[PDB]
Amino acid sequence: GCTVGGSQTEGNMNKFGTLNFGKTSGTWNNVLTAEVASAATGGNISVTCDGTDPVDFTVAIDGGERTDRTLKNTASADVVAYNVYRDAARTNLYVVNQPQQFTTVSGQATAVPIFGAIAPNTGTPKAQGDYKDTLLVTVNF
Amino acid sequence: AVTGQVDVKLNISTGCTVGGSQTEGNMNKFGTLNFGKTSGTWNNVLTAEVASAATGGNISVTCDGTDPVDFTVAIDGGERTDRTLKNTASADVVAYNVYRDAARTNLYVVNQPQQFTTVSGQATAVPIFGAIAPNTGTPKAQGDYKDTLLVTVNF
Amino acid sequence: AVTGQVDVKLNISTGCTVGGSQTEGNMNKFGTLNFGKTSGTWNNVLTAEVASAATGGNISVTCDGTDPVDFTVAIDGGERTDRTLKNTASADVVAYNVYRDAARTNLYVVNQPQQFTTVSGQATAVPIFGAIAPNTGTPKAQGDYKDTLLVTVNF
Amino acid sequence: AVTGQVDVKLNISTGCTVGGSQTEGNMNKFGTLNFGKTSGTWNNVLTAEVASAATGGNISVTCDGTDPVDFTVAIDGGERTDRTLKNTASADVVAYNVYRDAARTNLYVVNQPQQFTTVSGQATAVPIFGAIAPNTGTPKAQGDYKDTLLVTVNF
Amino acid sequence: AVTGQVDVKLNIST
Amino acid sequence: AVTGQVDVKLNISTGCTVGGSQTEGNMNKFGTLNFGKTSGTWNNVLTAEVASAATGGNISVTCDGTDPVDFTVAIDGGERTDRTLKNTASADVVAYNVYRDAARTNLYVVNQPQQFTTVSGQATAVPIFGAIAPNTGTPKAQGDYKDTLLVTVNF
Repeated sequence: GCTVGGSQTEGNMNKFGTLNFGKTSGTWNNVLTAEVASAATGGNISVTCDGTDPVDFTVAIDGGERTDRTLKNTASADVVAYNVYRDAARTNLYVVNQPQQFTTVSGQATAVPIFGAIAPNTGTPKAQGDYKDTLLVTVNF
Repeated sequence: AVTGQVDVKLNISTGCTVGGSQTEGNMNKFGTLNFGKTSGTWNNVLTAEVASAATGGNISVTCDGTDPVDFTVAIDGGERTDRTLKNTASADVVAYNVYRDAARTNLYVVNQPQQFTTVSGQATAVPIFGAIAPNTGTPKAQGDYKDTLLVTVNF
Repeated sequence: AVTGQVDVKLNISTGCTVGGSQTEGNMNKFGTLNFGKTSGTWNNVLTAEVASAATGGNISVTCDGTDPVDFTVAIDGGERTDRTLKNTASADVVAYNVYRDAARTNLYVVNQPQQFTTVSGQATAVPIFGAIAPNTGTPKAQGDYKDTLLVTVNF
Repeated sequence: AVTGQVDVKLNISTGCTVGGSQTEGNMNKFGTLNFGKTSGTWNNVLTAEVASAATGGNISVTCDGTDPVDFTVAIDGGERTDRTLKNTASADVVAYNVYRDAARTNLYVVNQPQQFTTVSGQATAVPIFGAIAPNTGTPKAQGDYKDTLLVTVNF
Repeated sequence: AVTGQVDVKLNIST
Repeated sequence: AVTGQVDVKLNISTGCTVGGSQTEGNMNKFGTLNFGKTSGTWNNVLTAEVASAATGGNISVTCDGTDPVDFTVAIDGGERTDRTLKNTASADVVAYNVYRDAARTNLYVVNQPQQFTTVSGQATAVPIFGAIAPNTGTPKAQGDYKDTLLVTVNF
């Protein structure tokens, strides 16, 4: 089989990382954008396979806690819509419950870029506080 | 089947915003580092400044607050991670670098938060000064050389 | 975390080069505008020409090609953006200006492309004529006054 | 002529708000402490709870934030500063007191910040429990007795 | 600082 | 050259003095009108009392003599003359007003001598009750809003 590096075992569930957009004001005009930071090292999730022939493994991310990729305020019911892309230019979207293909060769670790992106909110100012979500990334074969 | 969790976070409270950018699809287009036209072998250091895509001048970062805020600026190594422009057709490369000060001394080191200050009711400019070494050895092939540096304004 | 893109470009095909410069580290040292020595209050307009750092004469821009290319020359406003030389120790300032013609008439307006012509097999000189107004009011403090004008040969 | 300065301040950032009040002109009407009707000499402790002017129930203070906020509540001594209701026509007085807990034990001491907690997405109630001592001595004159306690929700 | 009023009342009659 | 005269006068005989102030340089610092912290949009009327800079309580004006003197109190319109607090960095304004009585009714009209009484061997307090209208329209920018009302105790 193939194994995923960069994760830490949170109890009995693999903690892959954090998508930290940082701090922001009620109404942001710029697209807020941050990359996943692996919980084990701090860098990108490094998936390596165990073998000699290049294995083709897939990566699938789900829709978050509420299934529509929205971060929720810890106290109030305000939501913040977001999305995770695979490429650096926010074009190749990790479609909900879809196996975005990936390659991996022997004696090498391939990185899984989970690039976050949030649309410019120039309408209503969301309430103050911390917004969260827990995307379940599914490395499957 | 290795299923794992990715905690997503955002602290909506009091943040800083970057002006001079245009939203290219879902990615902020900050600007262009246009060195201009050049011959195969140039003896003078080719040098140009970033031109914001929104206004044409320098990127103007302003912070949405009253008290001074210390924000950082980090630029990455380009498409290939070694600050080289690549010819659109051939595989020729053109090494370059981005500096912060007008005298090409304070280099924006790869993946490093070059510090910055921002004050009450003001927009601070982010000088991204480009610079290319004098190539007096081999003439690079004709055509257009490009690169996409990702500038990372982070707090 | 506001991450953005900066497109870098360079068109290697057929360009123009500036002679008379020396590479100071990674910044082209074009020359010096040396007005010379002076007293606290001078009645005569102090006037000197740029001396290229490489040869000592005028900056000689030559283009690389066969058809006469039309290149432009732009000079900025100096370190403080208002063409003032500053004393190395004190805060005294000395206002000046750079003109293009020998009679101090055609001023190199701040951030403006003063046009220029250049033919094949020839080097055209870039006259940067300095000029300082007669100070017959207050005697500026003793010492050395400096400024670093950035000359921008662009196409 | 003694002219002096009074600095006015307001920190607009992330505050707490009090619900259950109605704006009486330019002063927040929080509620009513209605003991009801009574005879000249009452043997039982007359006791009633505050009724918010907006809803009729208890004052509901909610904080506009996510993390828990510790806000304080202070009540003053009434119109005459000794918690006495005064007859509208005559000069008779009726001493009373406001407590915080249901058993009339935790007294809202005059000009004191009785602490309070408020949590995520919730409105905390401010129990202002009134209590009057048994008057078995002199019968106070007939009519209506009133007082206006100023409740001070401060941070 | 949200200062507010609480009208206190008592009808001594019967 | 328009030279003119300004007669200066002072009647040292039997005057009245204002307590609770601290001499800020050569200007009497009377106190602070601290509304406290607040969110962008507040529904409750924000309300706070002046706190003397010397003691922390109310300004205590006492007169020097044996017969009860009638002194007046006048407050001006603030820095911009329309009783608006201004954000230290941005240009946002917060309209407010100062009243004399506890129920926000008797307004200290701009540049008006609100009358006051004072007896011998006693200090009378000057209640400067602040009040801000409920802003339920636009959320003012984050930061600190300030104003300096000049209180004018005159005879």
